Amino acid sequence: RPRGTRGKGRRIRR
RNA sequence: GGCUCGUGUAGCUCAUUAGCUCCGAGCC
Repeated sequence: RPRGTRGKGRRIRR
């Protein structure tokens, strides 16, 4: 179950 | 100052494949 953004416009998956 | 990236023994919610919270570093 990933983490799409990381808050105020960041980018990761898992 | 901005742009991009880090699972960080990091946090939040719903069985998902994304969005929301903060902060650190490099490059231009």
